[PDB]
Amino acid sequence: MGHHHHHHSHGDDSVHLHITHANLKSFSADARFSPQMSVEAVKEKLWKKCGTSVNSMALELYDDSGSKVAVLSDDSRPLGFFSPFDGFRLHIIDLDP
Repeated sequence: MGHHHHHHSHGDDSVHLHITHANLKSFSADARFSPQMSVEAVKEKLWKKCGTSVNSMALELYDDSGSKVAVLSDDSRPLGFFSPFDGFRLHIIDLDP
């Protein structure tokens, strides 16, 4: 077999959020998300879909230093307008097993 390498030039605006599920040791899922998405939006999006309380699932948003940069004021602020980072550390504290 060979290897497919297709480069289609598009300077799209999306950050590489490293979503790590605490149930796993290393869950390498850096999904491209448009940084115009608010925390408010993603909550109700799953809320209306599943119909459940996402209270037992906390979002420990860490930086490169090792502190939680989630101040909850970011709930309504464009991530890509607040802090210049290629990808933030999303360690999901999923306490609902």
